[PDB]
Amino acid sequence: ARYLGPKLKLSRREGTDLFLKSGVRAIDTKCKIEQAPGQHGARKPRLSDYGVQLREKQKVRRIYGVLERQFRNYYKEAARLKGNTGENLLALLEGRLDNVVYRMGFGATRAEARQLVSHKAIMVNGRVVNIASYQVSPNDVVSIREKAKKQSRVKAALELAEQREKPTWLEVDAGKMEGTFKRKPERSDLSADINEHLIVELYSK
Amino acid sequence: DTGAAAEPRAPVVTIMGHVDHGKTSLLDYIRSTKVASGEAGGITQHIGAYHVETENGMITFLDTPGHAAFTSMRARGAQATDIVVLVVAADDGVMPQTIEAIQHAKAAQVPVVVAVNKIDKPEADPDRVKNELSQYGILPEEWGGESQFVHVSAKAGTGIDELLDAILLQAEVLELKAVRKGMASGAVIESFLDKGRGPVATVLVREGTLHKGDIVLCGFEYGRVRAMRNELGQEVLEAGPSIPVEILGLSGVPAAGDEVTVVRDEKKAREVALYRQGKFREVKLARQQKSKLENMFANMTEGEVHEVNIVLKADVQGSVEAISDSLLKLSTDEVKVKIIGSGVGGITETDATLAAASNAILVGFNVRADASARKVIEAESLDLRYYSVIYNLIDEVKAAMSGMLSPELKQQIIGLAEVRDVFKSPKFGAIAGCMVTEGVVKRHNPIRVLRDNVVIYEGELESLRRFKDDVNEVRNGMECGIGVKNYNDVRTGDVIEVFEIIEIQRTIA
Amino acid sequence: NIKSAKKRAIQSEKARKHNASRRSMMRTFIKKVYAAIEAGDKAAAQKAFNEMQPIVDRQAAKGLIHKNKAARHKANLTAQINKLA
Amino acid sequence: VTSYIGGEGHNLQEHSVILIRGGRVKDLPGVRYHTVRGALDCSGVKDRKQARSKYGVKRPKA
RNA sequence: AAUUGAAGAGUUUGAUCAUGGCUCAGAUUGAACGCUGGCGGCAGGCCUAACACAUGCAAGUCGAACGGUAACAGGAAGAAGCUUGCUUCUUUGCUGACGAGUGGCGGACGGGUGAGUAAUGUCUGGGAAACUGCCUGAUGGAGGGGGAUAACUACUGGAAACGGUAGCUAAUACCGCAUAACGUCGCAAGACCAAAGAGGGGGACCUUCGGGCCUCUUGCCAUCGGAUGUGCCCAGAUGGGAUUAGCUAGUAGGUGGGGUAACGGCUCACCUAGGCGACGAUCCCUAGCUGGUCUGAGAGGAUGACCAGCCACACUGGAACUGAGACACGGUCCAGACUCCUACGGGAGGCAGCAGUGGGGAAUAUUGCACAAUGGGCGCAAGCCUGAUGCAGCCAUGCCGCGUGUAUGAAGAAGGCCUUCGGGUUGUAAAGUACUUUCAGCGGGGAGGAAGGGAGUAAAGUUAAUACCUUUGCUCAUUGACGUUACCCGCAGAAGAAGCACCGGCUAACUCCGUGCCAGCAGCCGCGGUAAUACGGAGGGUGCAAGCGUUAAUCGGAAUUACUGGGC
Ligand SMILES: Nc1nc2c(ncn2[C@@H]2O[C@H](COP(=O)(O)OP(=O)(O)NP(=O)(O)O)[C@@H](O)[C@H]2O)c(=O)[nH]1
Repeated sequence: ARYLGPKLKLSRREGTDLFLKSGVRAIDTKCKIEQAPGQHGARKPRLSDYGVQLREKQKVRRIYGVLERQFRNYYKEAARLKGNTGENLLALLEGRLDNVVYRMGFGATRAEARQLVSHKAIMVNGRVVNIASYQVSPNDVVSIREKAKKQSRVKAALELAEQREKPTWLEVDAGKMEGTFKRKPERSDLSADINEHLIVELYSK
Repeated sequence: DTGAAAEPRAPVVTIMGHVDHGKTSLLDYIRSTKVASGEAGGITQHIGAYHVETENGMITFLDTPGHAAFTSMRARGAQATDIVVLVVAADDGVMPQTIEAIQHAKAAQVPVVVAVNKIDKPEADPDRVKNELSQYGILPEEWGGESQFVHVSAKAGTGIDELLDAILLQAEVLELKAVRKGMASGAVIESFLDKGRGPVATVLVREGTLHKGDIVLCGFEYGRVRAMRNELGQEVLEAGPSIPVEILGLSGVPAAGDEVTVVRDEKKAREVALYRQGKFREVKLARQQKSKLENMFANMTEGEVHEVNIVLKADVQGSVEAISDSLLKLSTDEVKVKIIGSGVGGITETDATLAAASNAILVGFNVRADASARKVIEAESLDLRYYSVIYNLIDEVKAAMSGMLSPELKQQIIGLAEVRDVFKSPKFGAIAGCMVTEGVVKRHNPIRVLRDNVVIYEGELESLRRFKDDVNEVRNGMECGIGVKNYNDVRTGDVIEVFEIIEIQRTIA
Repeated sequence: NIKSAKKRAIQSEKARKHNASRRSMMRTFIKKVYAAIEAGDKAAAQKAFNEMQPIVDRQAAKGLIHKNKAARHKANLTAQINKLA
Repeated sequence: VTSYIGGEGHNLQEHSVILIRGGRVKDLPGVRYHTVRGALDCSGVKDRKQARSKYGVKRPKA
């Protein structure tokens, strides 16, 4: 239940930086981003009204690395949950364990964050968690265990994690190599360029 | 198959010959059974293995009937057995079926011991058998060819003591190799289909080991064994490399014979079994494309296109492959016969449907009609015939074929007449006055109109009329009259030849 | 199939043969009651009524007549004998 | 009932009972069905590479 | 805080707008087929032949009802081969137990099936005219006798199944007598009806020295209640067809008699001529119904697998018995069809129980393990039995989680494909370099499902009694089918693991080559007759993932049956 192919093709086909190539370097410079999506990608960017609805869903799925069947449950869960359906969609995705591991700066990329979580090196409230789709709630503390601590994979991630946005909704800490989820992320703190109204539309028909 | 453990085993023995050397009698007397002539046909048309307990040690017996039809059974029975026995009669001597059994002994490199069947009849002498079979390298006696002859009554029940001893010794002189525990493997004697029990097979196990939980794989068929049956015994817990045990619980009826190997897990053996099906299916479509394309033309070059179809389902798997080969022997260029949908047993809906599409006879070596089968057969017009023996079957199929033929070999003239002084008629356009010089002219019999030895016109008479009488028959040297449709020009001097048409009929051979 | 309650079959046969004799006698005492009701005998009807009274109540206590079937005989047959009497 | 044979060429004729998937495509008047390829006795399409699921073509060893 | 949610597109024409059908995007399934395929968890798994079946098992259990030794386990006694410590082989029910037999209770539960049944059905809401084992509450009896019988012996009919005749024997089997209201039958007076012992132990007056008796537990009998089940009645709702409009003699009602546990044409005799029906009787066709399931914004529509309630059915047809309850799945008989055994006279058998087979069909399973647990049956209990159940096996059938790497990496390599031959694209992809070892494989450790029950003790209860027994503590042994369990730790190395449809528009995703109304595609409108983004292959791409398609099925779209919500 993972992609495994080229991460930049997913970035190229969208025409937006997914932060999958980040790791050590950043801001692309060398790219070939957009411009030839396929072999005949140099053809004009004119596209259907239906296609841009699907194109938004693919952006959100290719960022977080989620499959359509697993992602079908998050719309179904976000719709039944109260308030705005679009705001609940990204809120449930933002509460994934792989992503919370990525936001605190343990993994240098989102796939690498799912990679480390799979190996049972991440522990919520003391207890270990294998599943990357583990839903993180308020007052949950998540940290790397004693085995495989202070490795160059996790150490280099936390070094360059300070250069990013540094999210307010969770404490970076990184002193004892741990983290804490303070509260549920706001609408202003995420989204912006990725729209929720476009992805929420696609499921209605 | 590890540890290299070597344990002695009971020798498996097969017996061959010309039909009638009382080959069966030898077994039944030892078995103290006498099932002979208790079954339809009076002879053994099936194969079975029976183990008996007699001093010294243990021994089992296997038997296959010798006939032109069973090419495969005698071939497989030879290679499976460690020792082969050839029955021979002083009255019968050597016969072309017996020499056929000679080849199976040498080609399978199996040592052979033989027995003289009749010491009872005064016209029977051993010296005749020894000398006449001397010419063949097989069966030397005291010439330094290590082969030993036995003289038994087979009716008298006379020893035997010698034959038994030779068999034990012949198995004793050669090293007996087997193992009590290990990976089980072996060959299949005969397979058939049962209604309650399900698909079953009679299996000789080379390495002797078994268990209800062990997974067994026979050919392209796989499955877990539900139960085990040995001869009369309904249930056996364990089975050794010596004694044969009927296997049960396999997915479907396997091949008439093949190598069987048990496996640890069934899941690992599923892909292997399906793999063998793919190859057997690929060659099936391969042989299908060749035979159709072989003619290299859209039809047959001649008139043999008329053929007969048959549908066969036999209870036993061993027969359908074996007798079909003999069923293809009776095939001829004129009438071609082919088998369609050979079954493992009984009868079924799709089988009766198979005979419904193309007209065919539905026959079985041994079968009973299912409740759903009777409804279809009774409704549409069909034929259900079951035959206890293969000989009564091989004769009637030929009979079906012989009848199919429609030959008329006679075109002899009925009468010859010359026409003179043509008359005009409104209906036929002409009436040619005639005078019959020879024979009798008839109405519906065809005629050949010829002038100057070449045939100007041909046809069949429509109206034969003399005067206003319009008689259907006119003799020779009696004034006669004739007219026919589609004949424009009547000229004097020509002669009309009328001839009757008869069919000789045909026979197959 | 040789199975479990073939012992109960011969017991139910013995119980049938037992109860069939006791139900038959019970009714033949009731048969003598209407012999006097069909006739004009008041004394013989009450005589046969007091003969059936012990036996019929004894069947309900045994548990074969089933309580009210026994009581219904005496209920109706009390009403029958005193129409003319 | 009449049935359409998909793919280029076939070995089907006379005997050998075949599977029928169904579904209607309109071209030869009266056809309401389609035959299954690579099922029971029916051969799949030879030398085909794209669309192997349709027409019973197996994956070649690469 | 809780049924808070409504999409359209394509196609009539030269073109347009209505009207209007067809078609597609969605979800769903007890699925199948085609191709492919790593693991785990949970659930699902003969939808057709209510077609028929091999074999084992699916209900037995009480010696604390009773006569008993048929088994082997001891103990005891005796006789022997002898080693001086033992085996060996006949006796003895002394005993732990228990074949068969009599008796008690359960075989009416559990499990299966969807053939019938369009209403002796079901769902919903009421009613009165009933019974109801085991289990509980209340007030009293459990006195005294008799005649039989299976088992087992003596014979005999049989091939087998299964008997016959004559003896003998116990009981919680059976039948009289006595006992008799609060019960039954009556206005009343009255009449009338019941039973059974067994086991624990024990001081005292005591035995024909069995045990009375006292006491404990258990069971029987009778009546009045409770609970539970079940019977029965009424109303409404619960399919299609008017190309079925008339249908009914026990039919509708009464009286009397009989009948049922109980009201009743329930069943008879007689009397009267009614009864049902356009608000669809009757007939015909199809069907178990419901909680729900699926779809839908809702209203509705379709549907009745699994789970649970009710009903019917148990090879077909019909009937009765036993019993509290059955008009009886593995019970009885009779008839029909079918199969097996046979000495040919005669018997035995019913997988729509769990597995499994023939056969049907596109297609759906292991002839498994355990009573460890849960709920039943019996018993005082141990404990026995339990294909119910709990588990495992099998299949991707469905649903859900996870893996098949991660980071770095331009030479934007090689090769493929295209190219106006400048280059682009596959492509950070690969290789290379640096990291990690989940799930698998291998080696270790190790929860929970497990409370009881058993054997000794301590005290308080019962009691004439510190017997006994019940309850409550304590301590000592234990009882896991699943189970190489779940889970945790270590070892080795990117090692063992990605395919399928599709890319003309609808509809996300394009060029070349080959073929040339040929071969084929296609859901709809349509492509191909020599520049095919529509076929076939290739490169590239998109969707989706141990799944992906096709097909079939129902709803949605369909405001195209429109009550909500349309026209004439
Ligand atoms: N005189 C005599 N006749 C014998 C003797 N042994 C057998 N037979 C005859 O052989 C006959 C039995 O033959 P059988 O064994 O059935 O032959 P078979 O083995 O079936 N032949 P095949 O193998 O070809 O099928 C009997 O009828 C008997 O008369 C014997 O010793 N003496």
